[PDB]
Amino acid sequence: EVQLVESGGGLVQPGGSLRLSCAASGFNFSSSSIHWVRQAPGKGLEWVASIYSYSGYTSYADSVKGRFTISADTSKNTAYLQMNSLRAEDTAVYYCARSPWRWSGVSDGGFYYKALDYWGQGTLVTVSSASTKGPSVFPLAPSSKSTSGGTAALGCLVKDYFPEPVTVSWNSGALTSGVHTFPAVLQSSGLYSLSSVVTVPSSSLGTQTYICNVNHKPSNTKVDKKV
Amino acid sequence: DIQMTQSPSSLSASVGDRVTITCRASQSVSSAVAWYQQKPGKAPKLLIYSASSLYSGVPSRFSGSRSGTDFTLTISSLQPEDFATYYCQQSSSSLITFGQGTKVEIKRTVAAPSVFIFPPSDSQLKSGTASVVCLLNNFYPREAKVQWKVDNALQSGNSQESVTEQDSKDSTYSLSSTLTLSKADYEKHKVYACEVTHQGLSSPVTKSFNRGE
Amino acid sequence: RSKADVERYIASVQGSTPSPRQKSMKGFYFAKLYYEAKEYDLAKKYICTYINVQERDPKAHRFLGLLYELEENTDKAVECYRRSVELNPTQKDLVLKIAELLCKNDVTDGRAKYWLERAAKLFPGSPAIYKLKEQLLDCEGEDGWNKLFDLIQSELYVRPDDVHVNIRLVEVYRSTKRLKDAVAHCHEAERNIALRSSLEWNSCVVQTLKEYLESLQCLESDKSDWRATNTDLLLAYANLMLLTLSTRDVQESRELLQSFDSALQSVKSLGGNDELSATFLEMKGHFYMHAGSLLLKMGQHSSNVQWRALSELAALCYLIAFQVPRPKIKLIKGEAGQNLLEMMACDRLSQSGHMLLNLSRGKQDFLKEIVETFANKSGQSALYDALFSSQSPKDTSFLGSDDIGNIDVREPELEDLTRYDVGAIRAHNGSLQHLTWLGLQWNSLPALPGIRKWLKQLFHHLPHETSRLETNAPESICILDLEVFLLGVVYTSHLQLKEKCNSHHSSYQPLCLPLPVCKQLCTERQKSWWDAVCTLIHRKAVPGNVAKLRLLVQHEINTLRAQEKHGLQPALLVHWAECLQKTGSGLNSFYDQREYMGRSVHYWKKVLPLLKIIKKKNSIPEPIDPLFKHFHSVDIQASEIVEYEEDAHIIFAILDAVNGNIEDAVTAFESIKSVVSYWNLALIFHRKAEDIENDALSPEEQEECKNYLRKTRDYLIKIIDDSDSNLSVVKKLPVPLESVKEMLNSVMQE
Repeated sequence: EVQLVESGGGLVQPGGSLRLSCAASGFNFSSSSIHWVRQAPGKGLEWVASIYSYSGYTSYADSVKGRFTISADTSKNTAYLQMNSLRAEDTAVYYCARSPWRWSGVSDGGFYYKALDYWGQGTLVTVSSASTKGPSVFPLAPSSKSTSGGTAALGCLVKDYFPEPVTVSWNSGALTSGVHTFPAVLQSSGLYSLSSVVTVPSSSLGTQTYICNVNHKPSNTKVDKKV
Repeated sequence: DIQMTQSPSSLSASVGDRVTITCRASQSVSSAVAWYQQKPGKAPKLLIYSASSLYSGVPSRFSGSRSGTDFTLTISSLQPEDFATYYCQQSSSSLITFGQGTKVEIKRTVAAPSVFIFPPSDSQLKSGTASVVCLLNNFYPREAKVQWKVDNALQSGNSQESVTEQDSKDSTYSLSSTLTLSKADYEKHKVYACEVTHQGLSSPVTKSFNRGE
Repeated sequence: RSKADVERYIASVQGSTPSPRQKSMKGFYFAKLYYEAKEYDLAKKYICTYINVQERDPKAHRFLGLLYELEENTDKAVECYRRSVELNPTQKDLVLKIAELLCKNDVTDGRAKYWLERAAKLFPGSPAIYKLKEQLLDCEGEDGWNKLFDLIQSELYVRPDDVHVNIRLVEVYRSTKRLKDAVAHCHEAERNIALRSSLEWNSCVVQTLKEYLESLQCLESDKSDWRATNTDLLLAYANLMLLTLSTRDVQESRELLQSFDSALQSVKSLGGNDELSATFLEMKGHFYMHAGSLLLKMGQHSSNVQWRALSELAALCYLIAFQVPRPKIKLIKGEAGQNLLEMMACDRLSQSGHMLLNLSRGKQDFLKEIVETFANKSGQSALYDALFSSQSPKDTSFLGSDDIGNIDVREPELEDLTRYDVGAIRAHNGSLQHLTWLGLQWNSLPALPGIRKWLKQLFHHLPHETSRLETNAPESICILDLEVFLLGVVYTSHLQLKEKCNSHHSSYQPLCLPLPVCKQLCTERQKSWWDAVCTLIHRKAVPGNVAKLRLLVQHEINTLRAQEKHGLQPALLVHWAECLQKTGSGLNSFYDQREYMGRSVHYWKKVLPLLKIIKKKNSIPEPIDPLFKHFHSVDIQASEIVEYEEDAHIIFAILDAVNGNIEDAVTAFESIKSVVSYWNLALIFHRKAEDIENDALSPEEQEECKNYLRKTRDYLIKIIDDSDSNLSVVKKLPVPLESVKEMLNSVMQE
């Protein structure tokens, strides 16, 4: 019955602004301290803002001080993270969470919170001046003639797309096992790129038609590519 | 500024082991530390609060302890469901800081990566770029080092790589290395070699291709 | 002397020299006696008129400067001295004064330096001269002024509700003479709900705005935003008027009315169809409403003959206000602005409404007479007479020029009043003063207010009842606790005032007091609690004081729940029980019904032990510093015990039925032939019938199902038969009569 819902995310251009909404239900919003904790891809948890339980004095990390503004509304029973002057560095998954007054102690020189009990699902925020774009698929077939005994390796290169995510399947899901699709990397240009590969018996190469099916929903792109 | 230094960064263990993770506070900090479990992509969950008090609902095999400025999470008997990343957190005056995190990887025997190099495709050369791919498949452990040779010449600062998470069936990883530069520079060299070093390899191994085969 | 001695001399010289020129040439000698009778808003206008005909008299001009000095209006006082000085150079002491005041207010302008040089040569090396030399140096530099500004801003960041700090910001803006920024912050701050309720802030708002209107900067910049700022002045006047009436004395309130009326006359001419015009509409209503309250304040202290005549006059004022339509909310630029204006609209209709009723309850169709007799323009002059001194020009006074056309003379409908109250709960920041008044105003009416809806408008998403009822920690506060609280605050307040008027003797008129005039109606203890829980919930507390605020609330919880050492007289508990039963018994949903019924059973279960001791004529252990004052006025008597035991036993059965103990509930329900038990018996027989009524099922069972629907029909009929016959039973209905008939129509067509 108790949950936290994050909303108000999505992509934005650098130097822009966004506003996140952390909707709470099931616990008295007045006596809870609200926090926001972002996490870039493959990175750790970073505390970015806090709101003392019963009053709402702000406190920010120096990496965002003065730019972000966190607020709490009793009537709407919801907290928000106003973000300004957004930089590419702020691209990260933003979570919110509460800490009851039972865990909120005030001391000389600042306040402390014992732990974060309730967390949200986490809403994604991407910051990149690169504009949306569909993927270009370049095949990666085996220049091997039964190199590794009975098995050979083929793959597909999904490149020059923005933003994450892309989804891939082989033979429209017929070739399920043996596949490994790697995370994407931010090319300095601004577009992401990844690879998808699968190991298949060389004796069957040339008999079973192998096709990778990529779907980039953010740009409404669908491409099937044979190898 | 207060800092929470978490150690180790990446841990490898098997089921039933008694595992330990530790965080050191730079300045003398009071018992206002917490511990969290974060499974890949999901939200972090609270394990221990106020240093040694267990959060209601957390299994009893977890226990927190402190000694001086070093805080320690202790799992009495590791379980399969505990193979995730963990974080330590201090709450000082009007500030919260987290540890760098600790990944708990499932331990297994060593495996040698079956490497396969792949050239840039005809379609990619049409666009004006050239990407070479070097696969490292189903190996263990995570630690490995790959190097690129253009006509037997080292290359750095122009290629990147990414690694899969520990597979569920065999507990092995995979790595994809990408060497990216213009078609013009690709037509300037003939030989291309991808070298791999790994604890599972008796000796370093290399595979190569020649433009035009 | 007094007020009569000086305003009676008006008719003495009015009958000796009636022409306008000689009437104004006596202004200086008129103002001569008001300065002695402590009338400074009045003496100002008398002398100012003599100055309109004798503009070259150095004595009169100085006297106004000395009067503006008492008013502390530095900019106005200085100019007056200047005129007396330029007319007559021999007034050395005034050259000192000008130099003294110019150096004290602001040194940035060289004019303070110039007048100081002259002051020196008139009084060579006098002791004051150096004093002024040090004063001029005192003021800080550019880096120093910016330094002070940064403190206030950093201070306002964490303390935006601090009255003094925001005031200082306006004073600092005004000190650097960037008034446009002063009003800008002044405008953006009238959206703050806390500041709008602050008497001193609104007063500052009136000045900083007026200063800008006359300011050179207002004209030069543009005349587009001129209207926008003008709206805020009217808003400030309304808020300032509401507050001044309650705290300040008779004299100060009347003086503020004149500033209000002057502004209105200056605004009506522009008209138009924008926020200002819509604002003028709503503010127009407030004027009469407050004006009516002002009238009643004077009469309260006075004799009976003036009381009736003044209340008659006030009744017309409130009526005018009520007639005024709801302002055009859509026409405003923003949601905050428009919501505020409507909030005030609800406040106007609510306060004037209840006043209109309580004054009309005195006699039969008392309202009709008021209109037929004073709606006449003759009343317009009789109103202007009682409120103001007739000497002020009746031309530029909005009151004398208003078109009183087609006064509705229709008493208000309760249903409309409820929705007015509910919408204006946030009008005065939910001060327990505000709510305790409304709750008392409905105490004389036959329909009760939706308190639970009031609380929902203030503390949104506050659960009706908290799961963790076991402890008294104040994180478990529930809308029930507040509803239970307000009930006692009003039940307590009524009895305290009842005791008071018994002591006052004189003429008995307890219902008639208006909201501003009356003093605190709750105990400072009770008020402290409400102020605490409010600041806590809305998240406007202080990290340091959190623990204190938190504990202050905790102290009283054990009493709101009738726990260990509850300071609760048995009568107050009973009042809570039935007041919650009937409040809950009319609700539609099961969640709320259960909750309100549960608490009712709780309080019932706590009283019955007490009633048994009282039933045998024993003594109740009186409390120790109770939270809700005990009274022997309402001490419970033996005559009513057996009914409550009956009324309580129904509550038990009802809960038994809701829990599932139909067998014990029915066995009990049939035992008591009560109107309410019919509606319960019927409602549960109807459900057993409706579910089983249409599915394919054993035929014998279907007849038994029908048999219950037959019982349902009979009990609803017993309700209506006994209802139409006797009125007392109609009031016992747990739901409206038409609701019982509504079900019956559907029941029989089934």
